[PDB]
Amino acid sequence: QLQESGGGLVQPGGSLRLSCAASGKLLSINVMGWYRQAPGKQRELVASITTGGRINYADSVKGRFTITRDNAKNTVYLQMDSLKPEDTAVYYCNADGIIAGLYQNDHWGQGTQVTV
Amino acid sequence: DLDVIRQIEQELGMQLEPVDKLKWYSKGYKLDKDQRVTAIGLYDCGSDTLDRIIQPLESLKSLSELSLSSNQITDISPLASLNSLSMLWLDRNQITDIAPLASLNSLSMLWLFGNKISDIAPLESLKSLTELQLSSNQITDIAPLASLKSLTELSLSGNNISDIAPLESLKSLTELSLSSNQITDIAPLASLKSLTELSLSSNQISDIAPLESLKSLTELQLSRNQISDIAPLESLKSLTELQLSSNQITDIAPLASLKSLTELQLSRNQISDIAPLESLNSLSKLWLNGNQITDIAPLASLNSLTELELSSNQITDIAPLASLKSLSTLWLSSNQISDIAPLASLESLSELSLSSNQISDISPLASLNSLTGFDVRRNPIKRLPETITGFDMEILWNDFSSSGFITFFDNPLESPPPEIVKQGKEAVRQYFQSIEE
Repeated sequence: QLQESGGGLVQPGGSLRLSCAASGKLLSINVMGWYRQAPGKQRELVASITTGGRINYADSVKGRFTITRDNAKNTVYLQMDSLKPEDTAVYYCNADGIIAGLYQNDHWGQGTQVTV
Repeated sequence: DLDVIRQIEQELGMQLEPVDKLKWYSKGYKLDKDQRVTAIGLYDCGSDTLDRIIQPLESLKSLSELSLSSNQITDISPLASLNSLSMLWLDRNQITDIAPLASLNSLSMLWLFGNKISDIAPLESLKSLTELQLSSNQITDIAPLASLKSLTELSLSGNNISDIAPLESLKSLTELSLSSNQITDIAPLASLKSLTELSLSSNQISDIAPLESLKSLTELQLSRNQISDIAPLESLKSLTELQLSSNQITDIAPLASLKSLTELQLSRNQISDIAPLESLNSLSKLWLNGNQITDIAPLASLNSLTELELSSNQITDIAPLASLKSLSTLWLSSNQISDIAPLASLESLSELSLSSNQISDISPLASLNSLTGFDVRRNPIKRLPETITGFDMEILWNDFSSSGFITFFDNPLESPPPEIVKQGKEAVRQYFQSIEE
């Protein structure tokens, strides 16, 4: 499972650092990243990073959000700056990997509210 | 040869690096005594890698480890003349046919899960295999693995497998992943005795008859099934983790025979009393949400607990929860609790779910300065206590249960206006200081 730390209410133009740690059960992580849900909208990718070092951005938060990863301790950090009020959403963690020998390309977190 | 390595390097334009013992995400090479290439990793080299490197690959006859994981390849026909391999990584590609994987007489490790395979006949002549990853595929039958002996780790999970009988012929395994399939009978899994981890997740299993035969298991994942009797698990006490999530079970007395169990998810069942969980003093995580249970007093003797999920249950009195001190998460929402006094001693709490109950006074939860999550939605709260604004949290009126947040929804907030309490913590503080003045 993925545990997320962060979120809250930030004034516009502020900053945030959403952390996401994968439990020791999750074994072989290739792609790990961040998604969002706005009220009355659909899930959409924010950022994805791979074990090799390939970054995929949403083309709407390009040059705005930064994704960083530690592979030793399987952790992703979303550093978010200059948050326009269209980002008032609930952010979710996406990962691919193996728990108890089973592989799914979509392991989700609980979600955390970011308000502006 | 390093000349061959440089040829591959300029063909791919990727800096292959002299590295050590190969991994699935490796992008270099391994040398030997007289500088001979033996292990090569091509991680995410594009979809056209295999058809463009096979001539250099066959040029050197000392290669024994190949990593082409996550390359998104569709044809593996070139992987035929490299008969000197020992380990092969082919995860996360669009591979459908494995017919070329027939001439590789020597192979000890094969990783193929992220693929689109449907027929595993071609790997019938792979004699000395020791590791097979075949999860998340479109396979429906497993005959050819019967001839495959000497297998220690097997992952056939995420397919349309219904018959599993040929696994009986395989008796050397240690970890078996058999999940997200259509399985009803586990009778073959009886003669196995070296197995330590068993993942029999979502399936139509309702009679765990042969698992008594197993004795060295430490992890047993059995969730989203139709099981009702867990007496077979009473004999075995060696499992560090046994997960029994969504099911239809009413008795948990056979679990009381276990003592070294650490994490227990017991969710969405018809279990009535949790008294048998009165001797498992080593439990660190307990998930008991969504059940018809009444009394929490027998749980007053598990001081090693750290996570407790008791939500959506018929518990009213929380008092025999004050004994536990090393608790960090407490989800007991959708219950009928009234007062939250016998929690003021839970100094280590870090996340709470007290919503959808009949709670009027919040004042007692005041000394719990360590709370990083508190959720009291859908409760009949009338007055907001001082300490409610003394927590290191921001306030939200949303319907979402978010960590690091003080949350209310559907509450008859009379003295503090709902608009004031939805403005934020600073607004709540200014309103209360004005009331003080």
